[PDB]
Amino acid sequence: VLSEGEWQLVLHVWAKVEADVAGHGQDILIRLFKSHPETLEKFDRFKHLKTEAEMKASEDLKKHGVTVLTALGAILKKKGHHEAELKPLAQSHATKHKIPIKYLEFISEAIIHVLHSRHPGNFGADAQGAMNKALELFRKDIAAKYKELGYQG
Ligand code: HEM
Ligand SMILES: [Cl-]
Ligand SMILES: [Cl-]
Ligand SMILES: [Cl-]
Ligand SMILES: [Cl-]
Ligand SMILES: [Cl-]
Repeated sequence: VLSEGEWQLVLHVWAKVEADVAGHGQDILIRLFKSHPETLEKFDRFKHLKTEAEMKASEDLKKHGVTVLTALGAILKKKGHHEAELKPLAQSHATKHKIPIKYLEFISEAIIHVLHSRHPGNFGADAQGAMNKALELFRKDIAAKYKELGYQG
């Protein structure tokens, strides 16, 4: 459980993110794909983009970044009461997409990296610790779900 003050820290940076969801989403996916190229394999629609320049030019890649950040944002804004949101998310990612927990760790690092880079005034040690905690809670809950659904992780 996060404290109210830790949630405030998360939601105050998140409100910066939402001034430009598309640019943020783009940076985060590209950071992910270049830090850990193997995750690109999970996307049959992206696995075919070869350079950062190509990633930057893809409109579907940008549209997908917005889908990810909007879904994560709706979860973060529940302040821990997110079970109804996780259920459909857990099902499609365990069954259809088959995404390992380890890759959720990856994108979590990408997210933290980009917020630190684009919002240092709002992402000091305290707020980064709060975001980490909030993301660990998300990954923990989706893992418990993965197992109920029959998926290893
Ligand atoms: C922050 C964590 C993530 C969130 C909130 C998220 C959210 C979503 C959402 C909302 C969709 C569309 C609806 C659905 O399929 O359920 C989706 C599709 C998808 N996601 Fe995730 N995702 C996350 C992480 C990942 C990771 C780490 C991978 C793999 C490297 C991944 C791979 C995919 C794929 C392959 C699809 C289908 C691709 C397509 O649009 O054809 N996601 N995701
Ligand atoms: Cl504001
Ligand atoms: Cl192909
Ligand atoms: Cl090709
Ligand atoms: Cl460019
Ligand atoms: Cl299926």
